[PDB]
Amino acid sequence: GIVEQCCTSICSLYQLENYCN
Amino acid sequence: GIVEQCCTSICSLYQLENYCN
Amino acid sequence: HLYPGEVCPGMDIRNNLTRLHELENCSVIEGHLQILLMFKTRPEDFRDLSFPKLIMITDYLLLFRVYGLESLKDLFPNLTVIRGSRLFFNYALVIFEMVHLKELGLYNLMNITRGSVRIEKNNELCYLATIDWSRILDSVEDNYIVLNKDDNEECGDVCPGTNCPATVINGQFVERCWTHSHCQKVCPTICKSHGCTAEGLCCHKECLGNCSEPDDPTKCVACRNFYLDGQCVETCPPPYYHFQDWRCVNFSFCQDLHFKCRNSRCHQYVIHNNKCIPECPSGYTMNSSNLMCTPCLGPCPKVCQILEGEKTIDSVTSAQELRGCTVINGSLIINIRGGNNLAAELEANLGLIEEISGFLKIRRSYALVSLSFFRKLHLIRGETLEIGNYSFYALDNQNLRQLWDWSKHNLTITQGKLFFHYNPKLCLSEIHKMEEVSGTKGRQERNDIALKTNGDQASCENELLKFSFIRTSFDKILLRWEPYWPPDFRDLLGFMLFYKEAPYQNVTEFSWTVVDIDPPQRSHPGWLMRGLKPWTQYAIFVKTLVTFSDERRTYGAKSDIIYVQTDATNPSVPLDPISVSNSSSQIILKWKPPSDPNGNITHYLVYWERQAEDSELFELDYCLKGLKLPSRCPKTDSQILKELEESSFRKTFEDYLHNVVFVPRPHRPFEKVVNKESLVISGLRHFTGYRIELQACNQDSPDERCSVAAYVSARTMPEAKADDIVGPVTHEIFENNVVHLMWQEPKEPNGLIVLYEVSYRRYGDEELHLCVSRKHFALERGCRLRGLSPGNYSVRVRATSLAGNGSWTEPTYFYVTDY
Amino acid sequence: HLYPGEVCPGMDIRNNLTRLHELENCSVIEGHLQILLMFKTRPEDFRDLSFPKLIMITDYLLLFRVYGLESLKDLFPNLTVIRGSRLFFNYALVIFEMVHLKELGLYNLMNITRGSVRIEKNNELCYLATIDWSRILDSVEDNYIVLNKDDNEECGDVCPGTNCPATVINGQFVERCWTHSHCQKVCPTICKSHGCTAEGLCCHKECLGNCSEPDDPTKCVACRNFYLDGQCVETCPPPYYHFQDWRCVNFSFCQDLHFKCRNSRCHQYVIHNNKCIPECPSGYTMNSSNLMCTPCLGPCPKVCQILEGEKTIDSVTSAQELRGCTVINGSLIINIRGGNNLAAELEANLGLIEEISGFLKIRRSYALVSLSFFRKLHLIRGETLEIGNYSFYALDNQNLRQLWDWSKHNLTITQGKLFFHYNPKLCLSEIHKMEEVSGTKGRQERNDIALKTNGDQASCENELLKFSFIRTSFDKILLRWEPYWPPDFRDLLGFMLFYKEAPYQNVTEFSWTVVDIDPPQRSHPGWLMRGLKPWTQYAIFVKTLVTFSDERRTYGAKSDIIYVQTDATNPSVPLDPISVSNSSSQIILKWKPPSDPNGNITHYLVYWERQAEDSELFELDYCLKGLKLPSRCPKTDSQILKELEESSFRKTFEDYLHNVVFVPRPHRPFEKVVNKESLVISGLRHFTGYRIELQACNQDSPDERCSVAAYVSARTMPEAKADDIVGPVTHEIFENNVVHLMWQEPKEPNGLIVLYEVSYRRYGDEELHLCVSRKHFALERGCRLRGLSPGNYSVRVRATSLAGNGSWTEPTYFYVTDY
Amino acid sequence: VNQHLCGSHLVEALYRVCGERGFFYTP
Amino acid sequence: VNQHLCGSHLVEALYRVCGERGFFYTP
Repeated sequence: GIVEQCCTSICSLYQLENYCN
Repeated sequence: GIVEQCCTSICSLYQLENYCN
Repeated sequence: HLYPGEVCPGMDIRNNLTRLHELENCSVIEGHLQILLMFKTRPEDFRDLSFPKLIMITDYLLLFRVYGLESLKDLFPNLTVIRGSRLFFNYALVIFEMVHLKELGLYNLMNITRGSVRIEKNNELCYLATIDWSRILDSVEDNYIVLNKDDNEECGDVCPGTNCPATVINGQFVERCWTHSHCQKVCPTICKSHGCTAEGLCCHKECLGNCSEPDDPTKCVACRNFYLDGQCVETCPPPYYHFQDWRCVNFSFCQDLHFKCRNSRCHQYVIHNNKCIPECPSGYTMNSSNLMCTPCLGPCPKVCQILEGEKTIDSVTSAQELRGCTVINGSLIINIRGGNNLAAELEANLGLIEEISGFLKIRRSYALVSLSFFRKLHLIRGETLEIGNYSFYALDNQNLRQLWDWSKHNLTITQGKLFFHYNPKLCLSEIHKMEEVSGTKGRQERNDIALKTNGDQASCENELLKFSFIRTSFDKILLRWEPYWPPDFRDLLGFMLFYKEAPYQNVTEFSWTVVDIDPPQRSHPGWLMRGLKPWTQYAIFVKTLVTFSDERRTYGAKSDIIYVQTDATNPSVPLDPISVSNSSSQIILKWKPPSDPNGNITHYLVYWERQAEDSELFELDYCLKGLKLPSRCPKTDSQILKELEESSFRKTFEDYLHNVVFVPRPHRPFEKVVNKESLVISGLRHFTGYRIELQACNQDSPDERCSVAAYVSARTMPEAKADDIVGPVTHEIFENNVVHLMWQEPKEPNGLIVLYEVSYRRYGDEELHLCVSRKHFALERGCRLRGLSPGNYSVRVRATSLAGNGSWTEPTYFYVTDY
Repeated sequence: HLYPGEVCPGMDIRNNLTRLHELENCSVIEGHLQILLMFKTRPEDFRDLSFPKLIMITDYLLLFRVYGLESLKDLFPNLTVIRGSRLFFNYALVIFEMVHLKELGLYNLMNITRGSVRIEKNNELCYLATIDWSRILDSVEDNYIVLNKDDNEECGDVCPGTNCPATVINGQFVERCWTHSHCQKVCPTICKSHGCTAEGLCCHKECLGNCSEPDDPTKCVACRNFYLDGQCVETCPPPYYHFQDWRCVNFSFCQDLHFKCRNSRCHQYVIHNNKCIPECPSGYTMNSSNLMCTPCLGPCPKVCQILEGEKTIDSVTSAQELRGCTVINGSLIINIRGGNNLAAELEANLGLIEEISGFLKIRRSYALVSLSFFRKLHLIRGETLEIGNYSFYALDNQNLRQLWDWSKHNLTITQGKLFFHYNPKLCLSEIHKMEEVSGTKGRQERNDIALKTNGDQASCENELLKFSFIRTSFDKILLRWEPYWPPDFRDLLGFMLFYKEAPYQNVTEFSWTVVDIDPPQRSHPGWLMRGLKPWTQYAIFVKTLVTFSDERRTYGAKSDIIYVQTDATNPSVPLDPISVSNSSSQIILKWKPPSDPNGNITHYLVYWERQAEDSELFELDYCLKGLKLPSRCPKTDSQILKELEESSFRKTFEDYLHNVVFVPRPHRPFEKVVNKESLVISGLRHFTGYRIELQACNQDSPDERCSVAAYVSARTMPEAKADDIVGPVTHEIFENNVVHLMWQEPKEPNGLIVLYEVSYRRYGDEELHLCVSRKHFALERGCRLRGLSPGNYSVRVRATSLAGNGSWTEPTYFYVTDY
Repeated sequence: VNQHLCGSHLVEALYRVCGERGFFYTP
Repeated sequence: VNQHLCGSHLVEALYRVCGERGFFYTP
């Protein structure tokens, strides 16, 4: 899930494009 | 020890003679 | 009438209104509708768009961060029914972070068949307290509506009152309106769920929400059970099969869907039990030519391959994905962070499963109370185990009380160890029963099943204490119970006795005043209570206090709760006894029942006695100057550990001593009131003060048992002409012009007479006044005069009493000698 | 003098007095004496037996169930010293279950060198409160004396008072006597430990307990340090070696003992450091010819083979068996069920060990606070592990706070896992530091080190909160602190604010009023207090409230405790203000300091004012009848879980929504009083009322801040002769025998004058009295008389005031005309 | 900027990183 | 009689079973 990547782990700018067109 | 035999476990009449002359 | 247009299976709208235009030509949504993630929008963007064709949505409606949308009354002005076939986290209507929204405006929604509504984080939303969810939702308590303007602020609500019906919600009535201009439509109670017309007439039996003409299947806007050719039918007649639990279709439609799914990427539809369902249940397999699943001649279960072998169950929709499963090729993690009991829906969706390939884990289920919803769960293979080689991992279940009913239920655990921790309302007896029944007795090691965390908040001592002698008194209760002794009698620290008043019978176990008792010596232990409130029922039960032991089961001893009522006694003095005199012979009394009845007040006592007139007044010359006659708590946490430690230290020293020493060689008028708080006294003399002795007394025939009385004094109203002097005034004149005036006194005056006034005036002269007091009246029998000038005089007589000034008498004429 | 007779190493007596007789010929016991298990005995059996030779016992004295023994004054009438070289469960004198015993009677015991005394379960024992253990034991708090007649009952104690010295024990003095006829001997404080003679003179320096002649080593009954040839010496001179820490012996004795032990079944004695000891320490080995242990040219440790490989340490004597050990070939279980800290003795006996072959286990050590007594413990091999493969098993340590000082201490654990549970005052930081330092980081699995049980009663949030703005006012305090946010900001539940008045500085951490604060929104959080008590110093610190997390180390945040004092204000009205009129012109005032000083009372204010006499009395004719002139709480346990569950449910729903939505595509007179509670007022008019306005006022030069005054009425005493009429009485007689009497009024009477009395009497006739009031006096300028009979008359005049009746004047003579 | 994003903050983080192209949803 | 003997009860039990011969203590 996205939360298990961002809220628990740390999210970089690169993989946030996977949730956008 | 004697207490570990009688208070915790169960002592029969036979082995209490080990504590008497 | 009924639904026109296409069926438009559920769709998703994001980031713009461009893809929203496809909802125009359809009236029913056969799926889920989501409008969400809308930032580049303005309020004027929505007024030009409206969808009045929409009628009923099968799954749910979700709105999440749709900027610029203020009210839904234009978007969906004909939505009436939300079936809730598939939910969104046990919610049939979700409104989340709907910024720039003021009111719902869904003024045609009538019934939500299944699910609940959650509305949250809308700082501009109002009209939430003005809607009655009970008329729509079967279970209104399942709603979660918080964080809005209605609780953080006090935004005004204006329901048109001049017509919005008012309905009580908790204890008061208030108008129900969707918007400032739309009252909430309410149907008569006779129209339970079939809806009502404009003037309020029940529609057809199979109607739902609203209807055009009552008692007509073809004039309803939402078929309650099934839809077919503009008509609601209780069931689909042949050759039509039930489809999606809302409409009837023929074989051709289901065949086309099945073929298309086979010939493409799925829900490969089949037919079973007169219904076109996606997958037919266990023990059946679809044939080649026809779509009906014939039963199989063998035990073929319906497997459900869990991805990643570990599925987390946290909501109704998450559990629904396992509907109809029998063999689960994975592991289940049951984790409902809720607060409301979902046992019914879990038993409906789950409970048809037989085996679990992996492990079972129940963690932090705050709402769960019993794991009985696994109706047919028998085998847990445990091929894949939780870290630490565990096959049943129960942890932090706040309200879990019962695992199963071992009188009937069977279970089998092949591999893996048990685990239990922080189940405060689950007792060790259930865990050990599960160990014995499953067959995993010799598999768990120490600390696998915690002892200090399981059942610590449950009273399950599984050992009975019986009260042997209970006695009741005025305000004390004497208790006695059979002695109890653990195998090591020094482990007993005594008993805890808990008592609390019980106005009603059903009282919970485990206020609750705590008193300690020293253990008996080695004559039952017993205990005597102090200072109870009379005529009150109490709950008594004794809980033992024993030293914890790690090696074995902790220990157990407690008594079942008993109920005892202390006796009645004399009541208290009546409060606020007030006397009012309304007539010259009548006095009314008012009082209230005593604040401490101490039983049942059977009657009241009122006593009368007169106060004698002050003889001091009778012996005063009031004609002198100065004649102004009166006108009438717990226990410290450290301390308990302290005595525990002291007792354990004593036991340890005794054990060490015994080890070292021994070596193993090889009267007044009154009356009785009957249930009246007021009374009238009859036959009283004017201006006669009465001391009212009032008793509240709760026992008449078996001797009076009642306390002292209340003292209050009242004086009657004055008479009419009591002070008026009766009898003609007689005058006497002597040889030397000495005048003596005699008159008859008012034998029955208002209390007493203090003085008399005589006013004599010559014709044309000035009036002269004179006072005659009590002693003067007694001595002179009236008035005596000396040295009168010649002429014709008029004499007036009046009397003075405690009432005040009396009326004058008729003047009398006399003439004195001139010589 | 010194010790005669043999040495009689300690023995045991059981079941009869037959073997007790062997104590007759010896004075010193070089061992332990136990008299126990004596049932077939009678009180008359002991009166015929006495042992006055005994002087001192090296190890201890134990009495256990010796029937028929009532007092020890005959058995041991000369015992004076208990060295306590070897104890009996950290006790140097044990008296247990001594039935049929009334008093100790050990009236010659002076000093117990090492150990403590435990007396228990003697239902007939008295004189226990009449003994001062402080004069004997260095640590009197280590005693355990319970379950006797002195607490379960009230047996009388009769110490001879006509001589038993009285000493304070807690706050009161009471006589100290061993028996009804033996006062407890007390030495002067100058004689700290050497004892005193009969008349109270300090003995020799090498003396202890008692002496025959002061300042003489050879005239003492107990050598303090060492004994040799009837002489007490600081140390044994050559060629004598110290033996048993109490006497000096030559080489021959030690050699004989060593040879006998070798040539028999043991304490194979050796010599080292000028002492004959049983076994010489690590790194030394005894030679063949001589007995001295030469140091070895290699690392040879002193191993101590533990039987069964698992030794339980629970007392000083059990720990003493490991004295001098360096390598322990077994496992240690440290289990002190005590209540008193035994750290000193544990560090003395233990702490010399280096390696442990097996495991270390510390269980239920209620008194332990730190494991620092293992001074030189470095390696734990863990060849034999606790069940479950554990090498360090710490469990249920009630007061354990620190394991070691990791800034200096080094440790090594080879094999085995860790374990920690229920150490409420031990924090996870210490455990993790131990994991890192030892090198066992990647060895423990989940639940090996519990999180909800360790440190739950310790404030070790290890994160600082700093107050940014604190402001103080009259009765409220404004607080502000920097905002805090965990990585998941929704976890923040708010803050707990704890406040309590602190009269002194040192206040503990973790009464303590609890107030909750809502978390901030996303402007520091802050909070405003309500209704403080003025002029008081308070303790303030903020503790965070955040959701528990299982996956990792939880979270942490708290503020260091601060101290703030609210300001001062106006004080309260003075309490109990009273006035007494001691003199005719003096009034004394008495009052109490205000109950709420609200600061420091710097001074007091007293105000004076005279009240004019009632003019109503001045306008009354008091000669009329009727002349009676006046003569002058917490938070529900379920509720907190309720809001925790609600917040967690909200977070879970948010997470589920985000998971589902996003998809990863690939003026008046007065004065000032200075610290006086009483006052005397002078210069007051006699018999005149005065109203006193009294103020307690705590600020003089920087404006007065002080409240309303107390109002009282005080009237001065009257002058004795104020009512006495001064001035001669003047009489006037007219032509018609009309008499007018003139006199001068008392211009300054006690308040005022209401009326005058004139008494005129003819010589031989009756006295006639007359009253003249104020108006009559003013109108007639005295007394006027009409129609007097002829003769000689005497006229007496007096006055009436508010104080009472004035004195008469001197009678005056006058006579009237006879015509 | 690398920091923990949860709930609302994650929402505006997604809105800043993208929104010119629109959020992805599988067909 | 077979029952758990602790504290004093152990003492009276030992005095009842024996005491005509005396308790044993190793030399």
